[PDB]
Amino acid sequence: DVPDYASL
Amino acid sequence: EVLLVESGGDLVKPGGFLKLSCAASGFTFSSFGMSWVRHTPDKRLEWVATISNGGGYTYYQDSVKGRFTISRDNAKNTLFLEMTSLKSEDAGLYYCARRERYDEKGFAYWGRGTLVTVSAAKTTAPSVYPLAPVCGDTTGSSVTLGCLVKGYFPEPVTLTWNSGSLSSGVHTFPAVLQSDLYTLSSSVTVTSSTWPSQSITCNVAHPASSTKVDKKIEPR
Amino acid sequence: DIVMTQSPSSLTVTAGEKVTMSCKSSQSLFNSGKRKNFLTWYHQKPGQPPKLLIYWASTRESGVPDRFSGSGSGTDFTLTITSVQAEDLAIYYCQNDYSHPLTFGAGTKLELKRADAAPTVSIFPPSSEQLTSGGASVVCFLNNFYPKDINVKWKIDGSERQNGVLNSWTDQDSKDSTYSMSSTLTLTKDEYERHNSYTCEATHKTSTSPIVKSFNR
Repeated sequence: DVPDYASL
Repeated sequence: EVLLVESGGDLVKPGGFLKLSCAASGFTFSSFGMSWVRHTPDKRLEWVATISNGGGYTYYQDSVKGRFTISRDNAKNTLFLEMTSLKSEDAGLYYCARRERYDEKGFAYWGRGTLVTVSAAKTTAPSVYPLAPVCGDTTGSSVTLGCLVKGYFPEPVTLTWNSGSLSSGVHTFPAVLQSDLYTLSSSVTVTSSTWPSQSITCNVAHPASSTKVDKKIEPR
Repeated sequence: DIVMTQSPSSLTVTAGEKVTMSCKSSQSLFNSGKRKNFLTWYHQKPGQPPKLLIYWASTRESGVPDRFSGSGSGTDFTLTITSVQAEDLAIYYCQNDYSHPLTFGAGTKLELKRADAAPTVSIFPPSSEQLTSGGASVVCFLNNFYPKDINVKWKIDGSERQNGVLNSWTDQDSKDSTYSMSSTLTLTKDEYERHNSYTCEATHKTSTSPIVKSFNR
């Protein structure tokens, strides 16, 4: 599971 | 090829709930995050929610947070959005779009859309009114007639003139909603040689309430 | 939120023209980890989903024609179509994809230029059908005109009428690029029954005076 690149 | 196919949109009364589905073919579903983007009646696009590829990070548009919930079932290649306490401002066409995990480039894969409508209105069947003139533009070359479909719910109606025969010089203006009811209007412009000799009929089927009405544009 | 501003709202174009449309974002979209500005241009044609055109402010997706160019940095990003062709007419949206929430601009709509054309105004009494069922909608269609801008005024026995008016406008027709609109004024059998002379008055570019259309009863 990986975060969204837009989750800054 | 990548495919995303939405299901679940329907007419919901405000406050209720609906649950949408999107079905992913032609990629390793499991490797990619997914989002639901909404297309409002006012034509605006709105991001609604994102879920990461494993399911343990879920991002929500602040107006949706609390009420909607995005799930996915990596086993059945399906993404979901359970939606509760639907405000009228939630109606729209909902698109699942793939999230570009490796390319970080935006929404390159979109689905087709499922339409969510939210209103407490009741299914009302239209009144089709024939709109015939007083005189053509000086009894001249053409005569423009119209048909008025007042007060129906829900959308749509299909209006044709003379069963489908007459398709040139028609204008069907979009429907406008006014206190739970719609109104639509269509014009047809035919040469004065045609009407009244030829009967021009306006036919309106409102599938949603089992209404098929046919109106002859009668002068007298 | 990053607020994305797309000016203008509409662009009138003819094919082979160079067009340019703006997108401003309230915060820079520069993602320091990829060194890219995270802005994506999309366009959408009626019925269809958006289609991704340029991402990272200037990189062109594959399959997107050579004519789309994107550029800018920080807060001002712009899209250019150097030889707009007729199949480019759609609404163009820019999107922040740098940080959550993802925000889309309002859209810039492309429309085609053609010659001015003034409206064929036509007015209609209530139908008996209607007039029996308690109400009266006097309809007035104003068809096939260009530009988009038309203004329509109702007047019952010489005075202007505000309320009771529902208007609806077509989008630019594909055959001839001309708009149309209906204005319908609803009143009661009774309210209509105590007045004569109904007028529908259009005011359009192509004229200094109103196109006035009336009926008496």
